[PDB]
Amino acid sequence: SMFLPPPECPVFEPSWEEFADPFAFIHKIRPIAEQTGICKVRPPPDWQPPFACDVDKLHFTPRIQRLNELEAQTRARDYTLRTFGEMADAFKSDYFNMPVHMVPTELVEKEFWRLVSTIEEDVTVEYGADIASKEFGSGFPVRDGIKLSPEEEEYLDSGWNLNNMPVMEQSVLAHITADICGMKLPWLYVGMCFSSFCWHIEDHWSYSINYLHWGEPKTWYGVPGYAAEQLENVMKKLAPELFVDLLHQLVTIMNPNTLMTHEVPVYRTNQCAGEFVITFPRAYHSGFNQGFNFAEAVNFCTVDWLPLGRQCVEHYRLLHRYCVFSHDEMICKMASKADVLDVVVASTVQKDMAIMIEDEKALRETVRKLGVIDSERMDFELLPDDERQCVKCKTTCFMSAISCSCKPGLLVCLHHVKELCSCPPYKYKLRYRYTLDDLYPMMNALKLRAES
Ligand SMILES: [Mn+2]
Ligand SMILES: [Mn+2]
Ligand SMILES: [Zn+2]
Ligand SMILES: [Zn+2]
Repeated sequence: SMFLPPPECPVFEPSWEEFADPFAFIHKIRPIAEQTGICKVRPPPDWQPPFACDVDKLHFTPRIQRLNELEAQTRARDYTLRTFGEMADAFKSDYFNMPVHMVPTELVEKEFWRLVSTIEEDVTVEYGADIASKEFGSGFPVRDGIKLSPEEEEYLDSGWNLNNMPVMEQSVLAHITADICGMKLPWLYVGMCFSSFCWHIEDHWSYSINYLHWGEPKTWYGVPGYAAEQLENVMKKLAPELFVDLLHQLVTIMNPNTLMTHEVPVYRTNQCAGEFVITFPRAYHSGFNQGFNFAEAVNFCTVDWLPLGRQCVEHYRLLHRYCVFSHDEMICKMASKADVLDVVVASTVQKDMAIMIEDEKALRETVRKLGVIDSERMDFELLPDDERQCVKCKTTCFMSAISCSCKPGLLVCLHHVKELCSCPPYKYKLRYRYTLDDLYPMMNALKLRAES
């Protein structure tokens, strides 16, 4: 068996004027949508980006998936989009003994939840998942030195074209210098019946926007950001192995009815072709594909997200989880470009920078009281990430760190001064990006930009 479908998530149908700016629209819907974690966006009827691709020239190697509930999963032949589709269609039609399009969505959903819970069933599927590249590019029009049709030119500069969304001025991941390919570049998902995505949240508690270009629906389950710890507590009791590198993170499939039984609010939707799904910061989400389909997704960060981004990095520290990027480095990068930032962006960055400076000042005073006296300026941004992670908590260091000549190349963040080595702290060196005197003018530049 029995499945009680969770209540439906909000569906928005913006007008052209509302649709015109994705960021102003996401800000408008946020009070409603953040209460459900996920929402669906139906674009104006006439917004129809052209989808064109050669099914024989598009190649990928899919991931094999064993459909088992509470079974740990990490975050196989080569197929063309054509041969994958043939396999995907034969699979669904043989599973149900029905034409591929006559299978009710409610039936596929009930069946998915039955098959993941039954030990006797050994059903395996395949899923295509990867970043856009020369072998398999974006489903949206992109500028290329091929000639595009006026229908493609129309959607080239759209804020809803997922290639543009990250590099817009209302976004904050945009300004990031560091190569963070997994968080700025769109991901492409080629689905089949029952291929799925386990319960998870985005890196740095970012938003995600997901578009279904074509094919059969994608079924989603979402949990609001406020219920994140409640969901984790439920998952700790039932699947403890999941909790006990970044490319080694464990996720699992769990029936939304189990979460609902433990008072976790869960919402669902069937995302159809031509619709967007938006996930909000720290909103847990999972789902599965109803059949052969093609989706494109990207992470993004608004001004509203900046304080949550800081809370996230603090949470990663307590967990000893790796960061994708340094949040402080991003803030300081934007402060160094204050003259060209959007005024609302400059105002929000300035508020986060005031918190960063005050926390940094307290941390530096604390390490000085531990007897760390020597200091030297260090350009942290020049170091590869693997060269500037705290030995204890794995945080990406930017503002400051402690080193000892006895452990060359090793760093601790300022919370973990006692975790570096057994030398007395007078042997340590405080490595810092900026003095407090360099930071106050950077914050003033933001204030002047915001006050204009
Ligand atoms: Mn099973
Ligand atoms: Mn996701
Ligand atoms: Zn640390
Ligand atoms: Zn030492």
